[PDB]
Amino acid sequence: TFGYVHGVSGPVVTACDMAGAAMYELVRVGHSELVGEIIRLEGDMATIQVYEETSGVSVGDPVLRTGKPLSVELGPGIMGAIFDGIQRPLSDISSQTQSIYIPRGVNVSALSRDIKWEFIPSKNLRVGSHITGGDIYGIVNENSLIKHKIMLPPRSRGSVTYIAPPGNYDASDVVLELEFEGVKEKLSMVQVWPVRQVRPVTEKLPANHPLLTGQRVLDALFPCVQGGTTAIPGAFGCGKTVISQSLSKYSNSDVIIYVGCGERGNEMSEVLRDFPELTMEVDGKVESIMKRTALVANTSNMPVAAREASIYTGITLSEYFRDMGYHVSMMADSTSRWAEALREISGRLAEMPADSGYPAYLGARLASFYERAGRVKCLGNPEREGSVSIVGAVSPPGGDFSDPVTSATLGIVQVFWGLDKKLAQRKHFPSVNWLISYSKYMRALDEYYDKHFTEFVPLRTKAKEILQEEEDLAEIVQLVGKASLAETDKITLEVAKLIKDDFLQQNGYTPYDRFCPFYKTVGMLSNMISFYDMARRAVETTAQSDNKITWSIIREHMGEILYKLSSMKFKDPVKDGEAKIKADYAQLLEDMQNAFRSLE
Amino acid sequence: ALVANTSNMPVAAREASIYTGITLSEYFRDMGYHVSMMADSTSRWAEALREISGRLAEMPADSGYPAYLGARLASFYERAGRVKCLGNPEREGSVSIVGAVSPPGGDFSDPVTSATLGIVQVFWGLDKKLAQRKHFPSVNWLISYSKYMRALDEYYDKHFTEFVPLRTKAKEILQEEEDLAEIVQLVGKASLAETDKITLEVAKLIKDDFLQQNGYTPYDRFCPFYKTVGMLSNMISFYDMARRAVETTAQSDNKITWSIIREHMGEILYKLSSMKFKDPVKDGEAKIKADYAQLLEDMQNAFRSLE
Amino acid sequence: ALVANTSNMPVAAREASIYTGITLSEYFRDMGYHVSMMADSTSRWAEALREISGRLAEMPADSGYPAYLGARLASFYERAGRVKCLGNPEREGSVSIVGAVSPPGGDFSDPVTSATLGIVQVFWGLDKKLAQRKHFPSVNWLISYSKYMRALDE
Amino acid sequence: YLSQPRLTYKTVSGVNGPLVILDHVKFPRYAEIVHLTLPDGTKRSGQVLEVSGSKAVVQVFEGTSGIDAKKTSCEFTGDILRTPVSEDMLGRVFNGSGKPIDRGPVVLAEDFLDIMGQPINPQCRIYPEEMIQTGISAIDGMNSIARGQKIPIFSAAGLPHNEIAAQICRQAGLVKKENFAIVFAAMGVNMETARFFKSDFEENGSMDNVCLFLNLANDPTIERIITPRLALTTAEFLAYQCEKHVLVILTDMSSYAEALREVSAAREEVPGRRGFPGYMYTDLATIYERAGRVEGRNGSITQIPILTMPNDDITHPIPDLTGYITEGQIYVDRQLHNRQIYPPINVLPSLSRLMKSAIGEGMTRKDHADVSNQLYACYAIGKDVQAMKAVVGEEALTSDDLLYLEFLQKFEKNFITQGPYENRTVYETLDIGWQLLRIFPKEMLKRIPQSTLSEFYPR
Amino acid sequence: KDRIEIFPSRMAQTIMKARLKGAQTGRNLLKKKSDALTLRFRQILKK
Amino acid sequence: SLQTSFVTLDEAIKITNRRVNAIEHVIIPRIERTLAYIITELDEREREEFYRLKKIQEKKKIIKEKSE
Repeated sequence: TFGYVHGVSGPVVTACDMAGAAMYELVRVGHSELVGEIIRLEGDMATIQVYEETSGVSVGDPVLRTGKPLSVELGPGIMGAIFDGIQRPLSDISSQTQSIYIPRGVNVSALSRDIKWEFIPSKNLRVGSHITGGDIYGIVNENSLIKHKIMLPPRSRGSVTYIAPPGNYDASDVVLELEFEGVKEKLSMVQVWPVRQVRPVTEKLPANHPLLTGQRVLDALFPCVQGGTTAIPGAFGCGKTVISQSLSKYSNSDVIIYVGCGERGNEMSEVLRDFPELTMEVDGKVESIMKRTALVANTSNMPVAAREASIYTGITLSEYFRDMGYHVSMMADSTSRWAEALREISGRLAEMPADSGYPAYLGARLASFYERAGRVKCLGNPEREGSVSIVGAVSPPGGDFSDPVTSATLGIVQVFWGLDKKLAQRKHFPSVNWLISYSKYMRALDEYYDKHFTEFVPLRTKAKEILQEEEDLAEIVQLVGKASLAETDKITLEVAKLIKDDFLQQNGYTPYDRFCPFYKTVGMLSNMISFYDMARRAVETTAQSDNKITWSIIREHMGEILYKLSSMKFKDPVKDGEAKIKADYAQLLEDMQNAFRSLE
Repeated sequence: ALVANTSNMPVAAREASIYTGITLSEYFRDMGYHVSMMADSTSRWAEALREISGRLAEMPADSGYPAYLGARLASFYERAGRVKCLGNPEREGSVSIVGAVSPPGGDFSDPVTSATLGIVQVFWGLDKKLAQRKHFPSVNWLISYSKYMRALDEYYDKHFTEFVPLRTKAKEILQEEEDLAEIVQLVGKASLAETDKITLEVAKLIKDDFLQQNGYTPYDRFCPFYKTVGMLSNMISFYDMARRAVETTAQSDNKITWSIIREHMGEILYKLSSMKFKDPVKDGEAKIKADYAQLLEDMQNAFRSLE
Repeated sequence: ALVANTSNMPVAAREASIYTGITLSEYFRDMGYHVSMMADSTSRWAEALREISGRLAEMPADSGYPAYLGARLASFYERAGRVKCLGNPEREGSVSIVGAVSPPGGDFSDPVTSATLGIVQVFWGLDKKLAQRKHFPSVNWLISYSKYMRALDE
Repeated sequence: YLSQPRLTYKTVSGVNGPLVILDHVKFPRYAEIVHLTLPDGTKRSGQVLEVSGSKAVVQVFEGTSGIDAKKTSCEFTGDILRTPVSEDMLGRVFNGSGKPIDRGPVVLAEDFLDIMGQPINPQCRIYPEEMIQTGISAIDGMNSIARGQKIPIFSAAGLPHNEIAAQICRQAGLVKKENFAIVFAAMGVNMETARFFKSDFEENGSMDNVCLFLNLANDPTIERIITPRLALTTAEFLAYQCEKHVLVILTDMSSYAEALREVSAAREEVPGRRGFPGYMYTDLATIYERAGRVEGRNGSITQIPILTMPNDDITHPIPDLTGYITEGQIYVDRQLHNRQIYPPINVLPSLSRLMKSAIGEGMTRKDHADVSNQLYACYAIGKDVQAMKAVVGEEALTSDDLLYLEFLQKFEKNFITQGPYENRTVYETLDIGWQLLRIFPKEMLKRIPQSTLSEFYPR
Repeated sequence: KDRIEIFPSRMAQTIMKARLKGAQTGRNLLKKKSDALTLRFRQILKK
Repeated sequence: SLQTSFVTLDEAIKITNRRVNAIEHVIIPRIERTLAYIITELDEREREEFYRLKKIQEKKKIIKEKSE
């Protein structure tokens, strides 16, 4: 399984006596076991691209051939760990060496083999039974939140010949043995899957269930769906933290994966420092977010292969848990950094560049990356279902949208949560642009909304009309000063302000506004629009002659009602239950309609 | 006769097609006939040369094209020309070449358009922004030129005489309108003199009624020369009379502004625009010339009543 | 004592002309004399380097120039300055170098202009608009600089 | 037929990108197909793109990841990719490799046709002289579709070009006042787009006359440049051997061009613009020109090769070279879509080369050509007036300018705006044309002769 | 028309970028002139 | 002096705003289109240089192999 180094021209190492090797196989070059891949082959010689520095590699050094291509090691212990882009545990490398550096040629197993996991068989299988790929034959108890279901690796099947009894096993033991056509396969709790291959599913289903983030904006006006794909701008002042924390903390997904692609060292530190400090209430207990999270960390000075592979390692980990029946939400901190890594490799290989210097296949790689997301029917007899969502961010040089990476991304993702910096400067959070943002899942969710909430859909339509009209009126107001302006337009302007102030704006540093349940979001919007409609009628039905109602009359007449509408965001779901908050909102509507009644 | 080597046919055959075509043309030239061959592509031929040069692993020149691209185009176009033929019978013939070029994006910067313009003596540039307006033929008329104007001046004097000063005045009007359009976009037609507004509207008259024609109609499918110069004479005669009308009154006790002549002579402006709808096959030269003569008289009489 | 080399001379002599000139300059520098060396053009030198780099079929850099263009210009430009000479007499001479970058334009992306600017301490840029207006000497005096201010303040 | 056993080789010389180079091959044939098995049993296929002596260069469709150098086993079929075709392919769903994905059987061939096809003899090609009624006024009036025409829709990411194509599939008829077999090549698209069309075809109740070829975003990029040829090869069988009228729709052709560009870079071919091969035009012609009627046979192929314009750049090589090959384009844009106008078809930069033959006496109505040309003039001028008024202000405009703004505003909401299920006839479209043209006095309708205005304008 | 029609070059980039900066500066200075005239106009209007 | 100093202000504003609008709607868009055109065409020239240099390096490699 060894060959020899024939020569080094830089980061590219030529091997000889390496006839038995496949393209994009893995090699460990030299006495330090440098990680690299085989790209070009000719005769019994192979051209190796080495990820790390090749200084010190000699002619005649050994090359160890590893049969598996670039792959992710999947099994118990994946949760709570931080990985390199090529699946190297950073929390073990820093703790097994007492160093601050990642050793050159470091070789730490992705999943430690010194942990004795609590494994319980499915108790449904027997020796002699038939098992197929994707089947679950036992569960490992990792923590209080996520059960780690042990699946038969894809592309394997047969009759079960041995089942381990319940007990404490590590990742190097044998848990299940199966025989197919006389060939016996001994399986541990760990499976390996090539990172560039898509894990098969029974069928790919439409995405219909909303992604229940805690923000009123980026939900009511611009829905995302479990299994859907969106894009988030990444600029210093855009306030992207709000989405990252809200999505990872309060989402209705089961597993969070955060993927770095190649960011500034200090930015990776902020993410690695923040995440371990995040908690959420679960069964009444406050639990660490890292018990249901996995994180992949890559800084700009990491090997380019890892920065390019990081995005595929992340989604491979996501699919692994998807196949368990979990809903997984993966965030790519910057897909622009990934695209930069991809262009660097294309340049290093002297490939013909295309648009703005990027590889010709940039678009194909992004399209095939995002296509891997979605709600699926899983493999295996348990007939379970799950999904992968992607909320990958874009940060093109200059902030422009002409960069092929952002332009291609926007043509692929179905939701765009356009953020802005001006809003942040005005201290308006979350910093959502509104006019640029869009969601193409609105039709997919119409069945969910009709079934569970009924009035939500016409309300969000009216809300967009009111907000858009406020923008449309901007030129008239600037040139007029609200003097030569219709009273019906004054209602739109002031109500749109109410929406912008006490609905779309959300203050995550307050205990009552940490998470806004959907029923509260639609409750608040219903009463605000119901007021809008009543105010429009109050003016229009009396605007003929003699005695007419104006906005100044409405505002002065029922100022307490306009205040009560603004006060609605303070209804803390932790102390005031669903029935109490709905009851208070129902009373507000009645008080509101009755206040208008006195005007007619 | 025609040669077909369509886009989805072997790319190498595109070179043979061009050379077969011109060789056929020369053959008939030698017999005392005037040949006017046209290859509707050129760029597709140069494209074939690029694809072959690539397969040959040759060193490319500008934008991937072979260094000898210019050599092939020069030797192709120079086979055109009026000649005295070989042969005791003393024949006289010609081959004209009217070759299309397909610049990508409409940008006249590619090696094929650039090399072609250095070879051909008449440049019929087309403007995509005129075609979008269905202003056909989409001739730019600002960047086009013909280097045979001086050669034909003798011909025109022999048969027409009036054509050449009309050609000159028409170009001056169109160029003046362009010079004004550049600033009018910014001013808003506020600082225009009455003499300039006449230029702008007569230039429109020329553009809409003279420079464009619908080649898929019984009347514009063919435009006999006598009709082109006839209706141009009327359009220029209007320009000179309308410009005189204001030039002789601007300093008087009533200036004939465009709005006065426009309302007073609106029927003349419609008649001038109708001059295209003459159907030369149904109504022959005698009726068309008499009709144009009547429009000139109608203009002169309306001007006498105006000024 | 001048060194004469025209555009129709061999490319190697076009390259070597600068080296011959500065060799004579240092020679007299070591006598304790103050030497002032004026070049007619260093863009022609860079052109010679581009021509030879091509002929040798070595990998070029920007606009066809050799990647080491900056090294050749630095080698020439750094052979100057007030020195304490070798030899018993303790004499001190100097070489001043005045380069000359022929401008394809006012864009300092020009490989020769850029490499020169990173080395030379004084840059007397000549404005195109002042030349067109026949304002002589034509100096932009907003894009020019001299890095010897503090040295001359004494 | 080929009776000689095929040879199998384990002589792979080397692998460079997507190209597997074999040596020791007996009499290599150019553009022949090779079937190869990987050490793990995976089967893949590729085509010989170069032969020299005993060497041959095979481009592998599925990819070259996992291809060995010593254990790889390859066999040469001995012919070009000739594919099985049969009449009963209608109602089947295939992948981009030509294999079924609808849980039905493989194709039980009536013959084997060369995927590369053959050029149709221009002397037997018959010029199209029949109009298709798309039901969309923006098309039937000002940019008519002929049967045998090639008309792509130039679009942009996010625009409803999939809905327009779907609409056309259901309400495409004749103006002779007819069941088209649809062959739909869904390449470089996501699941939802392919499912959208698949569902619509069943919703229309026409699935028994629809043949699908799917190649999704997560499928190999090399198969994406044969999928159109598979669709067209079937269309050619149906149209020219079984005299069935076929409508062939190729989804975002830009995924074809991008797949081709990747191949061009891999083979180090001479680039033209934006990195695309200098022969991109010739390759596109091989795809596009498989259309039109043939004299003496009652079939036809009509194409709608919709494409996405990168960054809305109409001069991008993809729409540019297509524009040179196809008989014009429909062209949709964002300025109409951003105002909730459907279909968002912008007539100004559009054209139909076969439209002039398609309209008029004996085809639709004698005033068709006149109405179209004047609508173009009035629409374009209205756009010019907006460009002016944006700077000078409404007060700087005269009555001659306001009329064009009135036309422009009424034109877009009356002529272009229709709705996904609004099916208008060509005669109704012209009637609407007149209703808008009658905004202006006769003297301003300068593209229409008085011999037409005097009859139609009074109404 | 659509472009200033300066042949592509790095020199053209420098000229166009300087021309753009000039146009943007003029736009902002004239906008301030307009705002000053508009305020004075409205004041005159009030009096 | 109000009315005579007022309509002159309305005329001055209309002239100033018209010039500002032209800079915004005509002159700058035109400069931006020109600049974007230049940027694209320069990258196209960079590519054709890349192609030739790559082929030169490959031809040198072929010569070197023949020499061995």
